[PDB]
Amino acid sequence: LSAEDKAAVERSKMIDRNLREDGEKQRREIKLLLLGTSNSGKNTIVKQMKIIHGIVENKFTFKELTFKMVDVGAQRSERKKWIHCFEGVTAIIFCVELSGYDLKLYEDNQTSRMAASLKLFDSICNNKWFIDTSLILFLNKKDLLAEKIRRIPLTICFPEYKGQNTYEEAAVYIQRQFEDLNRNKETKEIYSHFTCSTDTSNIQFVFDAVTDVIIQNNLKYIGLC
Amino acid sequence: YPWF
Amino acid sequence: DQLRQEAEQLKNQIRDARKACADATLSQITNNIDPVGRIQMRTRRTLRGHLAKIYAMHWGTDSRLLVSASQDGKLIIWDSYTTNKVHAIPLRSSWVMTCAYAPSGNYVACGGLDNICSIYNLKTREGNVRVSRELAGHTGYLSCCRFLDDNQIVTSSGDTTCALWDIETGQQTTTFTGHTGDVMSLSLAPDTRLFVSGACDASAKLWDVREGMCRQTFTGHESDINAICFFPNGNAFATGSDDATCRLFDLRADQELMTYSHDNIICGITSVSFSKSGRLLLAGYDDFNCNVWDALKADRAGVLAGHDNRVSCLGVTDDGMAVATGSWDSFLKIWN
Amino acid sequence: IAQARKLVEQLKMEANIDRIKVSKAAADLMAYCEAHAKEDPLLTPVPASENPF
Amino acid sequence: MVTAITIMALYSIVCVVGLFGNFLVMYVIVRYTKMKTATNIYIFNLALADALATSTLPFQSVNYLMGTWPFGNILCKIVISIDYYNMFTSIFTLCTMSVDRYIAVCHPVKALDFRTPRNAKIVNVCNWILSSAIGLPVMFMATTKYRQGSIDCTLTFSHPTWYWENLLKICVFIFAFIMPVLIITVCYGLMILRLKSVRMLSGSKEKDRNLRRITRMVLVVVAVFIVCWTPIHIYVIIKALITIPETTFQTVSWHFCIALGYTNSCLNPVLYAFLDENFKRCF
Repeated sequence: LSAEDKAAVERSKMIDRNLREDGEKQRREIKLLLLGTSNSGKNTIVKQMKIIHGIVENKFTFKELTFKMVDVGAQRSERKKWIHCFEGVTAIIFCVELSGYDLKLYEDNQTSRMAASLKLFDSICNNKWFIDTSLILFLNKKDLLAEKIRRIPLTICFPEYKGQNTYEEAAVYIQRQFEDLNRNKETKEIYSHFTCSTDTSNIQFVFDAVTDVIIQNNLKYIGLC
Repeated sequence: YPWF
Repeated sequence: DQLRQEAEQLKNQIRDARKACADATLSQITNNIDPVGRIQMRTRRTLRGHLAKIYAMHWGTDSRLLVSASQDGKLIIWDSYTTNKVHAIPLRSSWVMTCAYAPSGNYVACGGLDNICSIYNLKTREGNVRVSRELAGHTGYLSCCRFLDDNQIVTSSGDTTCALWDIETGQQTTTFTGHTGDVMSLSLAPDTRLFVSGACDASAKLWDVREGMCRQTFTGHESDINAICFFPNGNAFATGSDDATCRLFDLRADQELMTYSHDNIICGITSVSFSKSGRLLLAGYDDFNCNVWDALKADRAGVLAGHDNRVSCLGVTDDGMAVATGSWDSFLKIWN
Repeated sequence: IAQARKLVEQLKMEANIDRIKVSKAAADLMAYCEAHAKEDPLLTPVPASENPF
Repeated sequence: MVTAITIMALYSIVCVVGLFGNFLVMYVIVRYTKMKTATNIYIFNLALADALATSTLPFQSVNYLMGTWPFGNILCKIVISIDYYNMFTSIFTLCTMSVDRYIAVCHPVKALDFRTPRNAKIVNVCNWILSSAIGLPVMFMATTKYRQGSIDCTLTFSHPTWYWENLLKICVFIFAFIMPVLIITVCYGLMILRLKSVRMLSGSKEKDRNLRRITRMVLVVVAVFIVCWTPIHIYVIIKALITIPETTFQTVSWHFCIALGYTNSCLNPVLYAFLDENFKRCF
């Protein structure tokens, strides 16, 4: 009722208008939580998608769709206490070192870095906060796998592996191993891709997977699912 | 629709 | 080699002393006082404007101004009486999980997954709010921050360590170590000489700010501790945990006094706070509402059921006039 | 080996502190609650004339 | 007498289905959905148009009962305007929901920019105004004429009569049957062709079941609209070309076609609200 009260109300309304404008922009952004073990290839993939043609947040635009990748690699703490703030993320990108089936060094020894990736994937894919959240699984450095599969046998990592020690069989077997840990098949989808340092293939795959996720979410919204 |  | 079993003997002796210390445990002596009765707190204000999950709020010492933090990347100063927004502070990192209000009102602090405590100058020249200090040095996530005065702030991080900072210099003056899990909450004493921190160890430690040394250690929870707050007189504190149990510890008795649990409650505690008299303990839950407990009776007195998602933050005004609850549905409600 | 001895000395400091029987400190908490019972609008609802909400 | 009571009973049942279905949709929207979603906004608009169109019915049934208009000139005008206006609004809301689903499926990136509740309200208001563009001319243009022993609701005939009659009938036929059918058929065909490539649908047996279910709702909605609106328009066009003698069979067929046109609006809440998976979660 007072003059300064009216001025305060007007300032509050202008703040509300700016908040609404900021909220529309935030909504137009696609957030992709980036996850992976040590030396998995997360940073390399981000750099590739930038130059193809604490938290390290990376924002870039492709085909009028704006991706916003959030990497939590530098953080050292228990993940369940902060994985809940990433709930509602459009998708999850998981990076796997496809040639790391025998590079198990990490801390001390016998770390099983490939099995470390498997256990991390089991933890996050089956996480209660990501039941309806799809995953984009990137399998990195496939050339290294091709040139090592003919020298180091895959059985050193998977003793139950039966088959030829050739790149295609190894790649398919590792993809199947990563996909079988998805114990919620009717609620989420895993998009598997073999990364390559070429003219905009990783970003194209991300765009296509995000487009499919958006279509699924819209089908949920428009009342058909 | 038409009127009767 | 001898150190391990001598430490076991030391813990045995501490447990024996605590067991000999206990004779009543608040149960045989508070049965003669009248129950608080049913309490119905009604919503007075609904603060709208946040567009994501609200993770922290903190009342100002004037009991009117209020700061809230959400995943929007926005810090909003609210006028609780008129619902008017005093400020809207953008954040360089939207992954904020804590916020604090300086007792003088000149500053607000926020922090989160960016490993940085940012200090924002509110009552400055030039108009708009500007960031003054970014306190770096933690290696986890800041789960709580509290102002001692305009120049001293205490933080708890996910790297199992609490720190005290000199804001002007931007450096840690003393580091509090001893927790083996992520420290999740803080609470300063009324005289700001001691503070208690709850961690993922299911343990709460009482530190001394001057010497930076842990004075006492409190156990009893079976899961992660998410919330902590002192009694008004500063001689006790209450904790909230993931096992759906609230407990009241005692500084002078060096042991747990009361337990606040219910069979129908299976969800963890997100926030706890006391009323101005300390008779009521208000706890925020994951079942989308708040429970008002009788701190001396362990009886449940009321429910603040007004939120459609998990109640993540909660505070009581310095004069005890109102309770503000913020939740993941992007709303704050003021109850009275 | 340093963590063990640090834990032992921390327990040495923690063990040698003065304890008061819980019947006394609980009584002190009850007395504090009783003395400040009136000055608690949440505990005792306040008339709407002086209620700022 | 038997034909008249048959018409009355069928008409009364149609009225009941329209009123109660639409009012139930209204109550569910105002208590549970909270009008916070674009699809809920569209369903609310469809329910409103269908409710008013069905509420037009009892006046017409009474008029055919007595062969006279007892409600006066003012009522005659508002009932005629409500009938035409609400038929147009219902058809345009069907088209708008079809186009909204087409955008949500086949153009997902732009649906982020467009599919917001404010845009839903804007397009609803625009459709209401566009239908007012024909509701108001017939509101001012409807009149009451006197006969020897009857009172009839008719429309004034600006000279010439034949040109005006043909223009009105052709406009209603084009903008109420041909355009909505083309729009919904094209949009749903493209939407199905796109949905055949969605990886969460072209998957296991459950996902194939989901895809078949979605295709079933799409095709059943299109078929319901076509079967409910083709016969009446075809029959009124046939009557306008060649005069039809008035017999029992002609009368019963005419009234059945009218009833089918109204059962379109009666069925709309069943197809767009009760079978909507968002509503099924509302207990």
